[PDB]
Amino acid sequence: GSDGWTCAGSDFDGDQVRGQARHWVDQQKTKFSDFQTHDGVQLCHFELGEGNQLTQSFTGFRAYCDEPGDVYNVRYWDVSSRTWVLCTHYDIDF
Repeated sequence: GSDGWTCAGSDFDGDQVRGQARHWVDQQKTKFSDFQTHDGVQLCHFELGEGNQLTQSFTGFRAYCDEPGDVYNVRYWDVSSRTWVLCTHYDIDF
């Protein structure tokens, strides 16, 4: 199995996103977001780098975690709409 997110034209590998998340949670340096899960839990985000790259700077992509640290969703910044748009999670089973 493999998984990931598709953000309009950009692909992110699930394990790579989760690796970044593990780091920022461990660091206690996720950031308060304006978004919540479907269950009402407040999400914190980090700036999502390409590959395994770790960054605190805007990339146009954010991943969102709950307090236990799990990645819930990924968004991309849409310049035309001036909003953070949900990316689509995909799961591939072989």
